[PDB]
Formats: sequence, C-alpha cells, structure tokens
Amino acid sequence: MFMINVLTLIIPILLAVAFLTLVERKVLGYMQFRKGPNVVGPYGLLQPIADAIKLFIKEPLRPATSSISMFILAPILALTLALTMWIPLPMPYPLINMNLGVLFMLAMSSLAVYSILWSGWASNSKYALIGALRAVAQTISYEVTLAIILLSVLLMNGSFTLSTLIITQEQVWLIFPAWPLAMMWFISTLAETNRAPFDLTEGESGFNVEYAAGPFALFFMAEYANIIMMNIFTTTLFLGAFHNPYMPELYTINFTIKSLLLSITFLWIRASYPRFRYDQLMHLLWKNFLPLTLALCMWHVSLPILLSSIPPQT
Amino acid sequence: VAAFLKNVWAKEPVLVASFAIAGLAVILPTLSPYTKYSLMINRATPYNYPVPLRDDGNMPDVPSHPQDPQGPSLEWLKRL
Amino acid sequence: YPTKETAHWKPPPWNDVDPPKSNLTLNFGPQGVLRLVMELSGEMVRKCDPHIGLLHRGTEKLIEYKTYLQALPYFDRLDYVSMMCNEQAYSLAV
Amino acid sequence: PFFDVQKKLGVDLDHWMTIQSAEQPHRIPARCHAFEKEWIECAHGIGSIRAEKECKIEFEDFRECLLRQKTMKRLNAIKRQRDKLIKEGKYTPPPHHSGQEDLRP
Amino acid sequence: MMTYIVFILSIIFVMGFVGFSSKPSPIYGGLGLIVSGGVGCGIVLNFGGSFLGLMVFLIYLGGMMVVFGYTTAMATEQYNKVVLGTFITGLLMEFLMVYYVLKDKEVEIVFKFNGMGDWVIYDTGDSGFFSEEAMGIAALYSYGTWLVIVTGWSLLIGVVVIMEITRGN
Amino acid sequence: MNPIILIIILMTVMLGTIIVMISTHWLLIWIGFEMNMLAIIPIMMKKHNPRATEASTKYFLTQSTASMLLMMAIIINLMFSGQWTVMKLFNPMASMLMTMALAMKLGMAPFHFWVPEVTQGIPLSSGLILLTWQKLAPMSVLYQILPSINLDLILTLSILSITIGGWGGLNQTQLRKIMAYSSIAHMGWMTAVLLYNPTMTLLNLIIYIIMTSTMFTLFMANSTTTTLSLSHTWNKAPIMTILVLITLLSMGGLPPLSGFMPKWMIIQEMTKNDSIILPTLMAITALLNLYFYMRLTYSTALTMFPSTNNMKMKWQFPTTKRMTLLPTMTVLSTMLLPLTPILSILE
Amino acid sequence: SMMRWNRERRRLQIEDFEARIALMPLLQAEKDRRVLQMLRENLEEEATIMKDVPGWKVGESVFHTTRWVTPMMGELYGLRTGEEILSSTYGFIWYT
Amino acid sequence: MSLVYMNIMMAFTVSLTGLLMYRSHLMSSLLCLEGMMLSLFILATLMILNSHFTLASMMPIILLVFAACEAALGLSLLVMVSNTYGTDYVQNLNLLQC
Amino acid sequence: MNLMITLLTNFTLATLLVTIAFWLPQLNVYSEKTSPDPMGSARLPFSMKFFLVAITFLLFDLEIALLLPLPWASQTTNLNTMLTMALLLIFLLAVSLAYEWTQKGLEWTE
Amino acid sequence: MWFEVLPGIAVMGVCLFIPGMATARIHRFSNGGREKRVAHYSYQWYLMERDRRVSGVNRYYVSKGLENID
Ligand SMILES: CCCCCCCCCCCCCCCCCC(=O)OC[C@H](COP(=O)([O-])OCC[N+](C)(C)C)OC(=O)CCCCCCCCCCCCCCCCC
Ligand SMILES: CCCCCCCCCCCCCCCCCC(=O)OC[C@H](COP(=O)(O)OCCN)OC(=O)CCCCCCCCCCCCCCCCC
Ligand SMILES: CCCCCCCCCCCCCCCCCC(=O)OC[C@H](COP(=O)(O)OCCN)OC(=O)CCCCCCCCCCCCCCCCC
Ligand SMILES: CCCCCCCCCCCCCCCCCC(=O)OC[C@H](COP(=O)(O)OCCN)OC(=O)CCCCCCCCCCCCCCCCC
Ligand SMILES: CCCCCCCCCCCCCCCCCC(=O)OC[C@H](COP(=O)(O)OCCN)OC(=O)CCCCCCCCCCCCCCCCC
Ligand SMILES: CCCCCCCCCCC1=C(C)C(=O)C(OC)=C(OC)C1=O
Repeated sequence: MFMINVLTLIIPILLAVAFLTLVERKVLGYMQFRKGPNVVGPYGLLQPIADAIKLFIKEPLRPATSSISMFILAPILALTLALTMWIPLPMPYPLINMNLGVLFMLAMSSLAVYSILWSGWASNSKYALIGALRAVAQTISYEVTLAIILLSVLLMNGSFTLSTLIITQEQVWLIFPAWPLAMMWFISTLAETNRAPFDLTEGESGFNVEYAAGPFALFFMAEYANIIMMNIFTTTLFLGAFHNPYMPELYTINFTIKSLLLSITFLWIRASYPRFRYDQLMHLLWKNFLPLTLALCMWHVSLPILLSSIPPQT
Repeated sequence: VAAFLKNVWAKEPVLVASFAIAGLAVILPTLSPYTKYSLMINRATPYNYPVPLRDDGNMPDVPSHPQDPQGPSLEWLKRL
Repeated sequence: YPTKETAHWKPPPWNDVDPPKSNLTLNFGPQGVLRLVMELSGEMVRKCDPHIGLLHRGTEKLIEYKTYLQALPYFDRLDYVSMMCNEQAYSLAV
Repeated sequence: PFFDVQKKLGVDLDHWMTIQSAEQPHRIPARCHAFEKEWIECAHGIGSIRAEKECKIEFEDFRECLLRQKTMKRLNAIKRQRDKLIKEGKYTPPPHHSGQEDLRP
Repeated sequence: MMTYIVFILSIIFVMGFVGFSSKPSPIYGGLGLIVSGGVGCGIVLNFGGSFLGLMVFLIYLGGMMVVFGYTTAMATEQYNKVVLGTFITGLLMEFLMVYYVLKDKEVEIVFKFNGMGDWVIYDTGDSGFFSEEAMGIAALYSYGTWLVIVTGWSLLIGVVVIMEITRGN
Repeated sequence: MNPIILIIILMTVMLGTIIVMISTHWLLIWIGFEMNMLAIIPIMMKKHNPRATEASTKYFLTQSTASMLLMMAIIINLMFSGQWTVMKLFNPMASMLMTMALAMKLGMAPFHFWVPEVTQGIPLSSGLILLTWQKLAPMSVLYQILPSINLDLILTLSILSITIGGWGGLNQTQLRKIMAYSSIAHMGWMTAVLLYNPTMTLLNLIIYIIMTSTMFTLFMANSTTTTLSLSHTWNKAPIMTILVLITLLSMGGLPPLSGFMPKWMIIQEMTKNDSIILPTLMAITALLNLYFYMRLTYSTALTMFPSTNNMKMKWQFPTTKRMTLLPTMTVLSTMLLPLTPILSILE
Repeated sequence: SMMRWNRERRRLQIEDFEARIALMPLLQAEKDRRVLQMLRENLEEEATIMKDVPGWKVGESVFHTTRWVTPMMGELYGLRTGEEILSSTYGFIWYT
Repeated sequence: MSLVYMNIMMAFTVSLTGLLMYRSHLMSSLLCLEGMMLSLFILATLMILNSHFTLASMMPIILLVFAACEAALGLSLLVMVSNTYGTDYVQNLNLLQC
Repeated sequence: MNLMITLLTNFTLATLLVTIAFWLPQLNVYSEKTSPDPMGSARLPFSMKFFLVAITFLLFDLEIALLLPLPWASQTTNLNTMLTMALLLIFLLAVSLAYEWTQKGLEWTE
Repeated sequence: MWFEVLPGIAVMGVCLFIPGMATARIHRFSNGGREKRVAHYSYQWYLMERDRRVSGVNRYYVSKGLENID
C-alpha cells in the first residue's frame, strides 16, 4: 500500500517530465511566433512518446570510456537523486514526512554534481572534462546561495520541516517578507539546473555528449525532474497555498497551478534572454548575489528578534 | 560624504544595499522596543515539566494550584 | 662520509631553488563554416588563427570562362545574404 | 605548561562541554548523569593518585554505566542459556514473551 | 536480520574502506569513500543523528568530496595485483571478525566486543518536543561562544592561507 | 608576503599554541593543533620553491596523521571516561595513541623522519619557528597527561631519539639538518625525565629554545646554511665565530656553560629514582652531538678556512639585519650555570 | 503579517506544551508501572531459566550502588520477540 | 563493548594502514586521511548520541569543519606539487634526501 | 523503513531504466563501426582558477555548516549572545568574501 | 493559437495533481479515515505507541474514548 504510494509518486513524475518537453516546445514555439509540435499527436500530444521511442532504439555511440562503472553510475545517480528530491515534498502531505526535509533536499541536490563529474571523467575527451568541471563549478557556486537563502527563509519557519512551511504561510505568502530572497532564490534555481541564461553546456559541448541516446534521455529526464521539483519547492517555499485538512485536493490544485506557472516562467525566461559568459555568472554569484545574501541573512537573523516574531520550534 | 554616497549608489548599488541591510541588521535590535519580548517569549515557553516545590510552610509567592493568582502570568503575551 | 649509496647525492642549490623543468591549443574545426586554431591561456584568448577556404569554390576563375551576363549570377552567391547589392556592384563595374 | 588562564580571569571558555553532568540545554540529563556526579563528587579535590584507589567503586559503576559490558555479558549469559534450553526442549517462553498479551497501558 | 541492521551497515562501511585503502586509483578511491560516507551516515541516522547525518551528506560528501573529485579530475590523465590482493585480504579479515563475533557472541581484537545487536544499549525514554541532538547543536550559539570564535577564525585564516600558498609569489 | 598578513598568520600560530596551553577540553587541544598547523604552512612556503612545497607537504602529512591519532586517543578517552577534561587518560590504548601522536608532533624518533627534511626545505626563520615554537604545545600536552604515560614507551622514544639524533648529525654538512638532528636528541633528553620530574623537562625545553634561537639567529645574521659558508665568517665578521663557538660548546653540554645545566639536572633527577644505566648511556650518547658541534667549531672558529676575493667587497658594508635579542640569547645560552637554582621558578 | 502570525503560533506552541505538561504525570505513572512490569517478568523468567547454571544469583545487579538505574533497552526487551524489539527500538527513527 | 564500535575502530585502522602504506598518488593519501576523519566522525557521533550527552553534539560538526579546512589545505599542497611535476606522485618529492 | 523502501524503489527504477537504455538498442545488429576533440592529443592543462573557486566553495560551505543550526538557535534564552555570534559568523563569511575579492581571487571567474 | 499549448499543460498538470491526491487518499485509507499521525518528536511517538497499545487491536488509529472506561 505504501509501494502504491511510491509508484503514484514516481510514475507521474516521469509522465510530467515527458509532457514538460512538449509544453516547452509549444510555449517556445508561440513565443517565437511559430507553432510547436502539432502533427505527431492531436495538438502534438504524441511527440514525447514518439521521441522517447526514437531515442531508446537509436544506436549507442559505443565510446571508449575510462571507467565503465562510472559511465553506468552517473545516469543511475542522476535519476535516483532526481526521484528522491520529491519524497519530502508536502503537497499537502509528503510521501516521507521527515523532520529535516529541507536539509535533506539541500543535501541530495548537493550530491547531484557527481553525475556531471563522473560523466565528464568517463568521457575520454579532455574538452568534455573541461566543460564538466565548468558545470560543476557553476553548480557548487550557486549551491552556496541556495543554502544561505534557504536558511534565511527558514529563520521564519522555525524548523527544517517542509510540512511546517504550509503552516508558516497561512496569513500571507512568504514572498512578501522575502521577495529579494525569492528573486535571488529563483535565479539560483535557474543556475542550478543548467537552465538558460545559464546553459553553458549548449554554449560554444557539455558533459554528457559521449553517452548513447538512451542514457542521454535519462540525463535529460533527470534534469527536467529537477526543474519541476525545484519549481514545486519554490512554490512550497514562497508561494504557499491554502490548505483545508478535510479537503486536501484544494491545496493540491493550488500548488499545482502555481508550480505549472513557475515552470512555464522557466520556459519563458529561456525564450527571452541571451546567455551569460561564464565569468559573468561567476560575477553574478560571487560579487552580486552573495553579498546581498549575507546581508539579508544578517537581516533575517536579527529581524525576528527585533520584532518579537521568532517562530515556534514545533 | 554625500558625494561618495551618490557615487557608490550610481556605480555599485548592490554593495550599497548590502552594507545598508547589514548595518540595519547590526544596529536595529539594540534600538527596538520588541527585543525584550523575544527573550520574554523564549523563557515563557515550557519545554520541560514544571517540577513542583516541597511546601516547607513559607513560600507565599509560589502557588498551590495553576489557577491561583500568584505566579508568573502571560497576559502580556495574550495582549502584546 | 660518502658511501656507495650516497655517491650520487649532489649538494642543494645555494638559494634552495630548483629549476621548474605551456598554454592550451584548441582546434575548433568545421564540425557558414569556419576553422579556428585557438591558443588559449585559460579563459583568455592569446592567439586566434582562422583557417578558411572551406567554401573556396574557385568562383573568379570560373568567371574567366563565362560571359558578363553568364558571370553575373556568381555575385548572388558570394555575399549570399546580400544578393542584389553584389549584382549592383558587378553591374556598375561592367 | 597548563597556564590556567580561565581560572585566572574567571572565564568559562570550555568547561561547559567538559563533563556530562554540567548544565545542559533544556536540562536534558545524560544517561550516566548520576554515576558521573557520584564519581566527580567522590574524586573532587583529593588528587588523582588518591582518586584512583579511594574512588574506584564509583568509577567502575560509571564505566559500567557508559559501556554496559557487565550488563551485555549478563544478557548474553541469560539469552544463551535460554536458547540452549529451547534447543533441549526443557523451556518454553510465556505468552508475554511471545507477543500474545495486549501490553499494559 | 533487521535487528542487526546498524551492524550490517558497519560491515559495509569497513568493506568500503577496504575499497579505497587498497588504493586502486584516486577516482575509484573517491567513489569508495563516497559510498563509505553514505553508509556511515546511515549508521549515524539509525541512532537518531539526523542533523549529523545530513552534515555527512551536505558537508562531507556534497561539500568536501566534491572538491576531492574535482581536484582529482584536474590531475591523473584519463585513459592491479596489489590492489586485488589487499582488497581480498581486508575482505577476509573483516568476514573472519564477523564469523568469530557471530559464532561466539564475544570477540577481542584490542578490546572486548559484544556479539549481540547494538540495539540493546539504547535508552527507553522520550525527549519530549525536541531532538536532544538538535538542541545540543543549537547551543553552539548560546554555550559555544569560544568554539564559534576559534572556528570562524580558523576558517578566515584558512581562506587567507589558501590564497597565500596557491599564489606562487 | 604582505606584512599585515604575515603578522596575522604569526599571531594565529601563537594563538594555536596558546589554545593548546590554556584549554581544559580535548577538542580545544585538537583545535589548537589544527590552527597551529594551518597557520604555520604559509610560513614554510614563504619563498615559493619546490623544496618548500615538498617540506610543507611532508610536514602536513606527518602533522595530519598525528592530529588524527590524537583525536582517536581523545575519542577512546571519551569511550572509557564519558568526559573531556585535559588530564590523565583513562585507557592505556588512548595513552599509547596520544603518546605516539605527540611524539610525531615533536618529531621524536622513530617518527623523526620528517624533521631533517622539512627543516632543510624551509628558510632559517621558519626553521626557527619549527624547532622552537612547535615544541611548546605537544610538550604541554605531555606535561598534563604524565599520570597516564607508559614508562617503557616514553623511555624507548627518549633513548631512540637521543641515539638517532646523535648518529644523524655526524654525516651532515647542512646546518639546518644539524640543528634538526640536534632537535631530535634534545627532545629525547626532555622526555626521558618527563615522568620523573617535569620541572627539569621545562628547564631543558627553555635552555634548548634559548640555544637553538641563538644558533638560528647567528645563521640568519651571517646568511649561512652550509658548513662551508659558515667557514667564511671569520673573514667577514670575527665576532660571530666566537659566538657560534661558545654557543656550540654550550649545546654540547660542556661545563661551565648553560647547556650543561639541563642534562646534569636530568641525571640529578634520574639517579634519585634509581636509574643509573639509563642516564649514563644517555650522557655517553650525547658525546655524538658534541662531536658534530666540535666539527662545526673546527670549521668556523678554531681554524680559518680559505675565503674568496669577493669577500673584500662585503668588508665595506655592515650587517643591517635586525639581530633581535642576539646578545641577550648569547649571554643566556652560555653564562647561566651559576644561576642553576633559578629552575625552581618552573616548579 | 509574520509578526502577528508568529506571535499567535508561539501562543499555540505554549498551549500544546501545557497540554503535554498536564498529561505527563499520568504518562509517568503508566511508564513506571510499565517498566516495573517488564522487569518483574524478566526476573521471573530468569528465575525459571537460570537454575542449572552454577553460582547464578537471579536479579544480581551489576552496579555496586543500590540506586535505581534507568533500565536499558536490552534489559526490558531482551527476552521478548524481535518484532517488539524493532517496534520499540527503531520505530521512531524509521517512522516516515 | 558495543559491536558497531569494533567496526568503526577497524575502519579507522584500515584507513590508517592505507595512509601508512603509500602506493604512488598523494591524492590516495589524502583520501585515506579523510577516511580516518570520517571514521572519527562516526565514532564520536555514535558515542555522543548513545550517551545523550547533549552539548557534545556540536563536537562532531567542529570535528568536521576544521578537518575539512585541513583537507582544503592538503589539496592546495597537492596542487602545488602537481604544478611542479605535472603529477602528484610521492616519488617526485625526494629532493630533501640531500 | 519506508524511506529505505523508497530509496530502493528509486534506485531500482533508475537501474532498470539504465539497463533498458543500455541494452535495448544492443539487440539491433546495426554495423560494426571503425571511426579512426579540439585538443589534438595534448595533456589536460591545469587551471589554478577552477581549483580556487572549488576551495572557496569548500571554505564557504564550512561556514554554511556553522550557520545551519540558526533556526533552532533562535529558540534559546541567551538571545544576546546568540545574536552576537550569529552576526559574527555571517560577518566572518563576509570578511572571507571581501578578502577573496580584494586580493584578486575572484578574477576571470569573478 | 495560444490555447493549442493548453492540452499539454493540462496533461502535465493532471500528472502533477496525481501524487498529492494519491498520498492524501492513501493516508486516509491506511489510518482510519483520517490524517497520518505526524511523529517528528519522541513525545508524539510515545503517545502514538500508547494509542497502539490502548486500542487492543495493534493499530494506533483505532481510537478509544469514554466507552473504554466505566
Ligand atoms: C520565486 C518567484 C519569482 C521571483 C522573482 C523572479 C521573477 C523574474 C525573473 C526575471 C528574469 C531574470 C533572468 C536572469 C537575470 C539575471 C541577471 C540579473 O538580474 O542580475 C541581478 C543583478 C546583478 O547586477 P547587474 O549585473 O545588473 O549590475 C552590474 C553589477 N556591477 C555593478 C557589480 C557590475 O542585480 C542583483 O543582484 C539584484 C538582486 C536582487 C536585489 C534585491 C534588493 C532588494 C532591496 C534592497 C534595499 C534597496 C534600497 C536601499 C536601502 C533601503 C533601506 C531601508
Ligand atoms: C494522465 C493522463 C496522461 C495522458 C497521456 C496521453 C495523452 C494523449 C493520448 C492520445 C490521444 C489520441 C491520439 C490518437 C492518435 C491517432 C490514432 C489513429 O487513429 O491512428 C491511425 C493508425 C492507422 O489507422 P488506419 O485504420 O490505417 O486508418 C485508415 C482509416 N481509413 O492506426 C494506428 O496507428 C494504430 C492504433 C494506435 C492508437 C494509439 C492511440 C494513442 C495511444 C496513447 C497511449 C497513452 C495514452 C494514455 C495512457 C494513460 C491513460 C489511460
Ligand atoms: C554508487 C552507489 C549508488 C548511487 C545511487 C544511490 C545512492 C544515492 C541516492 C540515495 C541517497 C540515500 C540517502 C539515505 C539517507 C537520507 C537521509 C535521511 O535519512 O533523512 C531522512 C530522515 C531525517 O529526518 P528525521 O525526520 O529527523 O528522521 C525521522 C525521525 N522521525 O531520516 C530518516 O527518516 C531515517 C530513516 C532510517 C535511516 C535510513 C538509512 C538509509 C540507508 C543508509 C544509506 C544507504 C545508501 C548508501 C550510499 C549513499 C550515497 C553514496
Ligand atoms: C557594518 C555592517 C556589517 C558590514 C559587513 C558585512 C556586509 C555584508 C556584505 C558583504 C560584502 C563582502 C564583500 C565586500 C567587499 C567590498 C570591497 C570591494 O568590493 O571593493 C572593490 C570595489 C570596486 O570594484 P572592483 O574592484 O572593480 O570589483 C569588480 C566589481 N566592479 O569597491 C566598491 O565597490 C566600493 C564599495 C565600498 C563602499 C560601500 C558603501 C556602502 C554604504 C551603504 C550605507 C552605509 C552602510 C554602513 C555600514 C558600514 C560601511 C563601511
Ligand atoms: C614554559 C615556557 C612557555 C613558553 C615561553 C616562551 C617561549 C618562547 C619561544 C620563542 C620562539 C621564537 C621563534 C622565532 C620568532 C617567531 C617569528 C620569527 O621567526 O621571526 C623571524 C623574523 C622573520 O623575518 P624574515 O624577513 O622572514 O626573515 C628572513 C630574512 N629574509 O626575523 C628574522 O628572521 C630576523 C632574525 C632574528 C629573529 C630572532 C627572534 C628570536 C625571538 C625569540 C627569543 C628566544 C625566546 C625567548 C627567551 C626564552 C623564553 C623561554
Ligand atoms: C522512462 C522514459 C520516459 C520518456 C523519456 C523522457 C521523455 C521524452 C523526452 C524526449 C526529448 C525531447 C522532446 C527533446 O526535445 C530533447 O531534446 C532537447 C530531448 O533530449 C535529448 C529528449 O529527451
């Protein structure tokens, strides 16, 4: 019965990642004054199915890897960590209702850089390894502002419990007291997922260009699971919805609409901006977001004390 | 000192906002009338069992019942 | 006291400094079209060597065997986003 | 050279984490609070040479609180003899050691 | 079996160290230490060390071993009997320890060790509306003032020291 | 290096040693050793050559191994005592591991194998810090755990340090390796009397730091790292030959000098405890240290090795080097034996 | 808004903690009778098991003190089934 | 004593003997050193949780932080050796024999 | 226990999809390929700057590890000391950032 | 036009709606028509194990009220 709950979590994750690709191609079509896919299915609804069947019977590139074992373990780790970030998500009830769900998510997203690192070293190209090291350095850079923005917000929560974050936002959204944290958080989640304007794995060859089309589709679907997940986590964190404990589907519809609009905001940002040069997003992290994030971390430490609004522990 | 402020606010407004927010976070808890209430609320929160006292015969400020008048009250927290 | 084991030990340098005993070269190939030989020093570009001729089609030797009307449509295909301007330049020349 | 700066200045730099019986957050007791309090109050001030021989009993009770070697050895003896008598067929467990009795509260 | 699970994780933990103490390459060595960090974290988590376990993930694995793998990736150009023999040696020594302490319910390598499951030595009470480990870590800011001073000074000195010795001038 | 950064890093070295000296918790002991190593690594890499990087790598590996064994001894003390007071240890295994860790941090034999390399790899001032200041914290921890130190272990470390530091310096021509093997032999002398009377341990440490600081200050004031460049000192500055003469005769323990003061007192505290063979063999082995000191005095003061012609240019310039406390340390390392009963200030 | 709502949440936390405090003497009496029940059961089964073993004192304390020691997990659940052992020693750690 | 403590001590000794028997790489030595640190973290953590000694729960984090800072310093030393010889082989660190 | 079931299910689904992605086109018998990089055969050039940003991550991540018990630390009754040490840790992270800034450590990956 | 993208958004939104609705209904099915008991702290687990013992049927969610006393 619990395994039914695990499958009703993880199989709709795979379906929503399948159709996020279609939604991205359609929304980027209409924002680029064209259509998206509308031939393959009715309104293109069979485009992800056709494309998945195409990729799973495409020939393997059959490369020379330094490690066979890390070449197998990098997609396994990417998919496993992409699926374990969902299990504490309170929507309105988490699958695993853990007391440190925020810190668990922060740790399991910190572990996601080994997929990039192991897949880069598993490729024998030195250029793929250099691009992998640039992607890892970008990601661990933006993890700093993830951790500190998240800490500064949870100073208003009182605990690392994700389910308490619904109770925190019953009177107001937490984007009202923490909109600078919210906007730096949103750009930091944009830079965690190698998402445009921070997609330097498509700027002129990434880390996973040496895989077959099947494992490349697995990396791709882990990345889009991370995108949908970080939008849901941002929605829980700043745009927390109303919850009737006798009608949980009201909260589910509300956070689902907000998370869809936030994922479409990711799609709409990649359809609007040029890329950063690599040192420019290093400049954006280390010289712009991190001083503001430390200043607001001091502010959200000292502000519940000066207003007498320290939240409860329990 | 006023030309320096407009100059750095034109060149580097991220750092001006950073040092302004940091300076407010430093000085403002020592200027607020509510900083006393943070301490008062944290010591009013009963994580532990209030272990009773053996009544020797002379403790007029320790109650015999929770609904007795003597003892610490939290009407300041109910009102605020 | 030098033995057979310590018979190859030379003294250390007087300033205790031993001699240290490069920069990246990237061939951005054709994979319009353009070949680039970058000499990079990290992020910085030290040398950029553009190798061209990947669309050298011998146009102006082919002009030498064709009449003026016949050699007009080669100019459509040189600056192939600026067709009638090159037509105009050749027309004004003739 | 233990330059005892903390007692000279009267500051508490690290005495608070030094023993389990010290002041704890929310008055959480250690699992061997009483044994360590007894061993310290026995051994206090009399010096370490006299403390090793005049306070050995409280130190043995406190080490046996910490590591539970005698308790684990006794449970090993009882459980080993119990499974030996199960193997010999001479013992049977009660219903309250099999899970058939609807526990107390 | 499930009453012995922490012990079982510890066995994998020791096997994980024989993964990288045999030193096949620093990259497989890093992988073995990552798997060892995960299973030792699981050992910590199964006593109630939730915050300390997620520090093993976030700071040891997600913070530090990332930098180990990153530095290793910028060396050891990408393309033994000693590693194989030392690995099977450590494997056999650990499973002989397992066999001895499971058939005897006592062993003595350097100290005496019980052979029962380590569930026996726990406490039979509650902590109320807090985690004791959480409140003891939260008292770093109330009781651990000198510890915060020396730790932050060591980290600031660490930043300065890394920028000195990596400069080369 | 930036002078402000140099001052902050040297105050951090001092702060690490102070936190070892003044703290009552084993975690703060380990923290003080970590802070000391972390700050002293750039002092060793001051000049940025491959020899200083090799020396700092070897120093890092040995001190990191010692710090991990120290923390394992601390953690075993927490097992068998449940507390953290910096006092005697409550397990002989923790006592053995902490004695091994501190013997590594002092570089006592047979963990001596980093001391002559690292001292050769670093400049003379950082070698002075390594051979004087980096002894104070582990000798303080040994001073506080001597109710639990095993006798046979610390005496084996002591005699092995004295013999290996005796035979090591007999083959040397580099002055930094000579001072390093002298360091090993003197640490053997300091820990041989630790369980008998730690006041004489403190005496030997202070007299050793005075004599070592005198010799490194002379080596810096003359810019000399080899024997053969120290042999040009009589043609450059004839006073420095007399100073290295009296200080090398003092480090050999020849009376009436001050370096006769510790070892004599050490014998004076080892025969009260009915050990006769042990201080006798220690004092006989100290003749080896005396022998390579006499080799240096023959090369420097008592004969005149031939110089070069360019020395005539160096006659036209006086030494502008800040010879800090060099007359004070020269006096306090030679003429101090009539004040031998001052040692009660260390009780 | 967070000022008003966190102050109300602190009042709600104090109300929950006072409910806990009012329930704690009943829970403490039940827990005391619970652990003495389990120790007396273990003592009687120890008496009926450890008869053949030479020199065995039943109920022999391993402490020289006569002070009440808080019972260990293996002292209470050592003779019982492993299902009750798991559901008394890993359940809160494993609960969701 | 407890059976898990045997395995954590034996893991510390395995990582010790790995750190005390080099093969070629300095990075493998740094990994053995951090395996030693990890085993110390685990053992200290299991004791402090087992004893309910509340204030020492901040102790392993400190034991993490300092030593990870130490690890950072070690990595820098490796890089400087790797900036001298191209590799991190410990047999290139033999200039101080003479 | 439910967490171990969930982790095992996620790992099993990931390993299953990886095995399917690695062995479903292996059933095809396409052809054997011979196929005889911007760098030609040159060794990987070390860049000091990537290592500096990785170590700067590690050091600020240790400072983050110190900062993580603050939502629980605000519940103390020694609030003046807690607030002083909290602002002091964030200030030392800021001073580490400023020293990394002003000594050109954040340059060409700024 | 722009409402051509709404079928894919509807499919993805139903797929995001499914896990929360599923875990709410599975928690109410597995816990007596009510929410799953949240035991973050050992007092909550203590009361929950007390409920499992006082229910008699080894299920904490079987509640016993005034009818279980005289
Ligand atoms: C979570 C829900 C959504 C959240 C909001 C996000 C939705 C909108 C997203 C739009 C698309 C963004 C795409 C990526 C863009 C990346 C580039 C970018 O924006 O860089 C950030 C830029 C970077 O600066 P820059 O690069 O533009 O400027 C040049 C910088 N120098 C000078 C250093 C060369 O700005 C910031 O970093 C600002 C971040 C937020 C700051 C919030 C400040 C709040 C107010 C403080 C106080 C001010 C008043 C004075 C004091 C008063 C005291 C009482
Ligand atoms: C949570 C909900 C998630 C929902 C996800 C999916 C959303 C979109 C679903 C699909 C919508 C309808 C698509 C219809 C496609 C067209 C099918 C068709 O008619 O194919 C015709 C083809 C040839 O037919 P023929 O007879 O030759 O035609 C000549 C006629 N004179 O004949 C054939 O090709 C053979 C028949 C093929 C039929 C395929 C139909 C679509 C299959 C979709 C599978 C997944 C559906 C969702 C599953 C979960 C919910 C149940
Ligand atoms: C190359 C290898 C393969 C790579 C791919 C697969 C591995 C990577 C992806 C999976 C990562 C596994 C993470 C396991 C632990 C996660 C942390 C954790 O347990 O947090 C949740 C929770 C803490 O919160 P709290 O509510 O306080 O605890 C319950 C108390 N009421 O704590 C709990 O609820 C405690 C539950 C019981 C303890 C669970 C222990 C799990 C088993 C040990 C780790 C196994 C994995 C080892 C490898 C990890 C990665 C290297
Ligand atoms: C006291 C409260 C606590 C304070 C500490 C914590 C603050 C939180 C934020 C931490 C920031 C850490 C890094 C700060 C480094 C500052 C030095 C600096 O960056 O100088 C260089 C810069 C010129 O830039 P450049 O060198 O070219 O770098 C590339 C970007 N152009 O030069 C500049 O851009 C000049 C910037 C300096 C002047 C800023 C003035 C701001 C005034 C705000 C209102 C008053 C605030 C009062 C607080 C104290 C101010 C000193
Ligand atoms: C129970 C006991 C408890 C503890 C008691 C106290 C113990 C004190 C131990 C002191 C150890 C001192 C170590 C050396 C000083 C530390 C800093 C240092 O090394 O400074 C040298 C300095 C560096 O300058 P730099 O430019 O780098 O030199 C190279 C030239 N290009 O400058 C130079 O190189 C210039 C040359 C002269 C430097 C000599 C400095 C000597 C100072 C110490 C004197 C001896 C100790 C005090 C007396 C005994 C006390 C016990
Ligand atoms: C378990 C398998 C589920 C289906 C596979 C993932 C969903 C299909 C995504 C297909 C896809 C699309 C549309 C796509 O556009 C794309 O290019 C950017 C991909 O990466 C290679 C893709 O993988």
